[PDB]
Amino acid sequence: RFLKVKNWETDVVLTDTLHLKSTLETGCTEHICMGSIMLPVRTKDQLFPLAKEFLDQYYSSIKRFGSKAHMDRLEEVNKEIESTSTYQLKDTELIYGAKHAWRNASRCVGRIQWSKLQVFDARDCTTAHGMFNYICNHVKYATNKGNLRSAITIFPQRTDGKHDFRVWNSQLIRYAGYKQPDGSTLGDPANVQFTEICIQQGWKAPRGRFDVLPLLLQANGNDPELFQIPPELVLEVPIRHPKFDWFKDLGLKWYGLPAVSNMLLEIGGLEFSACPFSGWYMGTEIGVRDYCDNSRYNILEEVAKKMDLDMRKTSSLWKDQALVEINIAVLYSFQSDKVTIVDHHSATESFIKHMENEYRCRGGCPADWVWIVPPMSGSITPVFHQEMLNYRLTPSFEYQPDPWNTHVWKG
Amino acid sequence: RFLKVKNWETDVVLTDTLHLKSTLETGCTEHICMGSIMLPTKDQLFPLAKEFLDQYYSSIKRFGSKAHMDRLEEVNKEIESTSTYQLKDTELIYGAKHAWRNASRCVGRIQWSKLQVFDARDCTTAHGMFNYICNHVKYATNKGNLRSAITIFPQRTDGKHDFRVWNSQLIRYAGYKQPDGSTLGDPANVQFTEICIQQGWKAPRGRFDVLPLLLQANGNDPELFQIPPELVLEVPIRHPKFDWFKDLGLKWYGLPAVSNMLLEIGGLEFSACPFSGWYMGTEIGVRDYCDNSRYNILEEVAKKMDLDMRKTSSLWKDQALVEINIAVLYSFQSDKVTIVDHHSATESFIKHMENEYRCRGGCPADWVWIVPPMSGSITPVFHQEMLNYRLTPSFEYQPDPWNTHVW
Ligand code: HEM
Ligand code: HEM
Ligand SMILES: Nc1ccc2ccc(CCNCCc3cccc(F)c3)cc2n1
Ligand SMILES: Nc1ccc2ccc(CCNCCc3cccc(F)c3)cc2n1
Ligand SMILES: C[C@H](O)[C@H](O)[C@H]1CNc2nc(N)[nH]c(=O)c2N1
Ligand SMILES: C[C@H](O)[C@H](O)[C@H]1CNc2nc(N)[nH]c(=O)c2N1
Ligand SMILES: [Zn+2]
Repeated sequence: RFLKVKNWETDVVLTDTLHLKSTLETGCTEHICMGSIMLPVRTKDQLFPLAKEFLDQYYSSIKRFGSKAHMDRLEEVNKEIESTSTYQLKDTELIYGAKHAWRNASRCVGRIQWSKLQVFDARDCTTAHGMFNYICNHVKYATNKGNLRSAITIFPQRTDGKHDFRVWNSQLIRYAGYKQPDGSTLGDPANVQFTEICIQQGWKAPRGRFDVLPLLLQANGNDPELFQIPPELVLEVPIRHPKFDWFKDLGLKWYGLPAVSNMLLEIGGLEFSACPFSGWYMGTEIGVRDYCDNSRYNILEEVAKKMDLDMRKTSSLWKDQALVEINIAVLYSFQSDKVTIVDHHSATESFIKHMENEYRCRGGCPADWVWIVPPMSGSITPVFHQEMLNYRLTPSFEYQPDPWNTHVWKG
Repeated sequence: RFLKVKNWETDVVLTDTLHLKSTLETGCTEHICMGSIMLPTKDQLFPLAKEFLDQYYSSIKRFGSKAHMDRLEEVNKEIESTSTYQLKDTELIYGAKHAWRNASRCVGRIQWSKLQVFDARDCTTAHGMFNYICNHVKYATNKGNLRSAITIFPQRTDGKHDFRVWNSQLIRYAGYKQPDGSTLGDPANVQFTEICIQQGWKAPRGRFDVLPLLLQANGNDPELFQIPPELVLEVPIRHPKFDWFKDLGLKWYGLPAVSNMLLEIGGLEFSACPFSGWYMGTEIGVRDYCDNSRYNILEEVAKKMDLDMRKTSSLWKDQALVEINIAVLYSFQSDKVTIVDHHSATESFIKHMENEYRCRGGCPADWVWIVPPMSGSITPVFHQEMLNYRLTPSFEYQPDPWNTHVW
């Protein structure tokens, strides 16, 4: 069975067959759509089938399906699963793995870049100090002095679920949040809980509005350890505006490297619970969400006051005007300091080109419209008008529980 | 079984049970989500009729009363003989208000129970339908103080006798192709406009020409009618700060009145059921004005604002977009014509979801349609999880009458 999707601006219609290769469940049924819900030890039994499916896909992509090398690899992986209950990916399969997980990530608008992903193999790592070293290199290579390069570092895969590697941070670079006694928050409200776990673990907090958190790193199931990232490795950008001189006086900055460190990477049934990855920013992530979400830095009012808009009635659209101002400032500041960034018009146009290409070369592109459409100016980007089909392929990036809720403490 | 929805901005959590009363299907499967697809006999009629009367009687608190079982027998007999049945007035008003209540794509449902229902089931001809339509337009316009209403024509019987309004809205601007190659007026309505011209309409061929009504009674060829211009309230679009904005020569009409949907109540199909409320600002300023396939005026405005249009990253579109919408709101408010902004309408809708969760056990909502087409994340709906499901009575799409009719 085939499925068509229509772009309602261009009337271009595309035919999906890729959805047939999908297994994992979406969460919806014929009677209910869960398209807007934010969230979606494995046994030897369930493992060979998963490995086989992955190797069939790997060997197809390199035009060696059914080859002698294909059959021997399958034989060898099966022998390794029965003897040891798990197996080890070759380098090449890992690289292929990590690339396909990004390519398969239906909420990522940046997937046109999926095949340029520098993969660092940290599976020989055994200790939290080793993890810190691997993370510094990643950050140094990814940043590349403002000319960002996508990368991912992959720590040993899960074994019995009791020896897991985890990065306790949600991103490698993120600002502290502190709840004050009077109920206000200083710094970033999204990071208060984690900030508190750093303090308790012995971090001496500076207590400002923009303090880069320390790394909290768990090797082999052991209690996690604190490490400060060398500041010379943390590239940060002061935010100013090209026309409004008072903007600089709001004291805002952001860091340049967005580096998600809390997802789980699944490849051929193997689970990599520590797999930090990095790209570069679309401007709306910082300007709309980080700065203007009511539950984050929430600077809308302060900016509107300084612009002197009519804040007495919402129908003045003062909120909408202040928001476009902040986003202009964000992009202006990055471009001036020569730090890679993409605006939402350019990223969405890329994405539609990527999606057509994928329907042609691959037979489909899973895409999550709720996440792909940008959080400002949605209908003037071409993604608003594109029908999209969302389904789950592997390899994949998955959510996982916060480590502080599951970890057994040693003391 | 019972499902939770969380608001990520405020952490309010609501539990949904109403979905277990869903009848129709979504288009999704647990393998594929279809959230973003725009559109996905005597035997059948009795369960449908029964379902409907069951919730009607329970709503007025007489479920399983003499009166309940009485009506159930009665409609049961009428189906068995006539192979259809007629709704009582009160059931008809209940059905229509609930079709709005259940419209998961509608952000304006906090108003659902203030709907004026006009019963036109005694209508027989296109002139009759015209008369009902003007009464509806004048009542709902109310000289700028807008009132929700729906007018209900006779229900489908054999499908060769259908009542239909061929317009997609009762008030819509014409669209013409040109020698030039591109489009004067509204591109959305280029097709319908030629059916009118190929019908007899003399078009003024302007940018903002109110379309004639094309009305079909009992399956006959449809007939043109001009709406008295005195019943068409229109707003000149000016800006509270930019003097040159008035010289763009833009206007829009006060009354949004969708006329091409099908109302389904207790298995009965009402294929002509035009209804109207009032605008959210973004429908005109974001979609009608700035869609690439619509009036598409973003560059013309950006220009007049002397913004740097050299690269996408100056956010000149975003800048021009805001100014346009400020002007729509300003104009409607200055001319005393009811309008709602996206901040206000979404804050209401969150209040409505809350009400519905506690009084009904849920509220079907379609996030893709409820989040406004500008500034999504600074509105509270953006952060609200929503469950989408299909309840009846309902409004449904139906195919264009020109693809189906015979001359
Ligand atoms: C190269 C520049 C990139 C850009 C501009 C980009 C853009 C984005 C954006 C804007 C989002 C939504 C984020 C949000 O609203 O919170 C996203 C989601 C995501 N992207 Fe990317 N992306 C990039 C690179 C990458 C890389 C290198 C990977 C992994 C190798 C990745 C995997 C994902 C995943 C897994 C999600 C979904 C996250 C979730 O469900 O919470 N992306 N992408
Ligand atoms: C009173 C003021 C009202 C407001 C502000 C309002 C708001 C809206 C908006 C903004 C949309 C999406 C529009 C679009 O993007 O095309 C919509 C969809 C809809 N509303 Fe309303 N609404 C109102 C009254 C009504 C009434 C009176 C009814 C019927 C009694 C109704 C039924 C619907 C339906 C069926 C849809 C979805 C149509 C589709 O799937 O194409 N609404 N509403
Ligand atoms: N620019 C980029 C590049 C890669 C990315 C990869 C992943 C992400 C997503 C990280 N954000 C998670 C935020 C979240 C999600 C779900 C619930 C929450 F409370 C918070 C953003 C990215 N941005
Ligand atoms: N302000 C209001 C009030 C009631 C409304 C009732 C319905 C509507 C939207 C109806 N339009 C259908 C749009 C559509 C759908 C599918 C294909 C298309 F080309 C166009 C808008 C409303 N706006
Ligand atoms: C409730 C809702 O699904 C949730 O707020 C989503 C909406 N769309 C999103 N889209 C992106 N890119 N990022 C997000 O964090 C969200 N949040
Ligand atoms: C492809 C996508 O489903 C389509 O553009 C939808 C998106 N969301 C929408 N939301 C509203 N309110 N109105 C619309 O017409 C649309 N169009
Ligand atoms: Zn779905």
